[PDB]
Amino acid sequence: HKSEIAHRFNDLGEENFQGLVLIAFSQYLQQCPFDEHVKLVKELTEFAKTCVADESHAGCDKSLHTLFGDELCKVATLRETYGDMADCCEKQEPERNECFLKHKDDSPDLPKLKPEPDTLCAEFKADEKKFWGKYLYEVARRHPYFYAPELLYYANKYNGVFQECCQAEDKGACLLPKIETMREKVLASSARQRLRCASIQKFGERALKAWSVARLSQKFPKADFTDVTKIVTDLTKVHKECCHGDLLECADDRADLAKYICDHQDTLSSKLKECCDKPVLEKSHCIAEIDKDAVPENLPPLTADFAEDKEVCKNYQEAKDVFLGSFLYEYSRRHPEYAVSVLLRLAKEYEATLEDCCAKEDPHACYATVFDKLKHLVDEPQNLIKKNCELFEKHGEYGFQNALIVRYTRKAPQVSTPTLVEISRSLGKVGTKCCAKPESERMPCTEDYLSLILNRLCVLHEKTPVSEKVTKCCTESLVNRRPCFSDLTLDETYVPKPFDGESFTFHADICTLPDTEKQIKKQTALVELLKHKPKATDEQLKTVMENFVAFVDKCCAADDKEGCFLLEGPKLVASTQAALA
Ligand code: PRO
Ligand code: PRO
Repeated sequence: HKSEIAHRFNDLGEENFQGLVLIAFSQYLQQCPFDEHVKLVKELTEFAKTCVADESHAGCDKSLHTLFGDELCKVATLRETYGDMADCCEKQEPERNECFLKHKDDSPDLPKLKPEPDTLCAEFKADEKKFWGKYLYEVARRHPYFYAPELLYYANKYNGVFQECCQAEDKGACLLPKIETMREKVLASSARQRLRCASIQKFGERALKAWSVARLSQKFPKADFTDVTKIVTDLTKVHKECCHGDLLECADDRADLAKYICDHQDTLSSKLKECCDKPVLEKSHCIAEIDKDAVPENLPPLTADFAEDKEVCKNYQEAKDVFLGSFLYEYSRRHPEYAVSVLLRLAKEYEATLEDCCAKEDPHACYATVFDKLKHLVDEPQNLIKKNCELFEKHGEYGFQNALIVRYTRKAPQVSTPTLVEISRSLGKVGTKCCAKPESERMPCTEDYLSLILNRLCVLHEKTPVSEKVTKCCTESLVNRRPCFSDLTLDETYVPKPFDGESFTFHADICTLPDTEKQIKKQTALVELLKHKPKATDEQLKTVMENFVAFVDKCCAADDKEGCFLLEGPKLVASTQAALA
């Protein structure tokens, strides 16, 4: 189209248009305040509108990378706030856009948000619009790769929370669960996009194509390899656009593809029609989290075409990727009960087998027992799952998190305490999310969550790396990632660097803090505990813990509280090191 900025503006409409641009500024300039971004955003909103009314106008044919970038440039505090990011502005497109993206901070250390029901309802009634885009600021800046069309849907679900709720009699009781459920779903969607972008970047497009193949085949097991491949081809393009910070394109192509899929409903899945009349964003979200359709009844056994045919090697040498793309679709549309990562890992084994049989005298011999060999690859990861859930059953989440602290602290004690804690506290939650569903959802569940939390870890680590073992697992095949991390053992090499003089001691804030912060506080002790003596007994650990709990209990029940903590504090530091040797 002859003016892009305005091509897009009619394409999306003033609201989602302004959404998207604010998301783009807030992911560029994570540290600039929200009124700053509110301005940069109406200037390009005005200018856009101009290119709607006089398309030949001065500057309308420009690209968005020059248009956006042109405004990052009139943010005078780029040195102060982002260092050499202001050097970015000096450069020409496409380098200035190359450079701005570098400065994306995956771990921005801004204040966690404590939702206060009366302040938020007051903010909401006072300014609906500013409230909405405030939610877009907050999430987007803490989550610089958040899926932009998806963000806009959640801002919409968010404000509609403050719509149902601020009204009601007990405001808090109405708000607080709903915004907490929504907060979990948001974080989840944030990790999954973050997984996509780090796949595109550390591992090549194709690698991501496999994921969308097996996952999309599981959802629409009644559609073509052709058809599937077609969507996966537009999906990949959307997803690429976002991660590159081309949000407008992104949402627009996600719009088209959703049209497209809703157009081909029966060819794909009975389920689509539910989704197919909701407006663009509720439509796009519904389709993406859409239910697994059921496999058609009379499909032939995988064994014919991949294990008994005698043209299996020939096929496999003429068109490897195709044959293995087709195996992946074929295997996938058939086992909705398997973790996407597991399938790929099955795909890979199948491959390495053919790579070995197809060179024998009798390949058909060597390879006709493949699917059996593959049925057993699933049962060991199942082993871990179930063991990890029992552990969670007998201990409950907080207990289970503390076991994961212990384990993983030992694996990688050079990793930072915040990271071991966040990572360990989320591995705890998977216990809650998954352990209870019927197994036909369980394994996908657990492995879904695993992949997102490991990829979280990997993204923090590559920012400031401190474990070779860690960098390895992060940096080989995604498909081997949980394996590698599950196989890690204590760094028999790590020194108990003392972390001494700097000591970890409590104060009376723990009395007042919401239950999770107390946990974080305690867990950070657990970690630093282990960092200082990596060999320490399970029971050793367990008694030391039983004491902090005694210690805070006594001290949160005293009338003067910090006074207690300043008094009996030292004696826990003595009590503990002798416990330790
Ligand atoms: O929220 C809205 O709908 C207004 C109109 C477009 C930009 N903001
Ligand atoms: O997209 C992929 O290929 C990786 C491997 C399994 C999990 N996801």
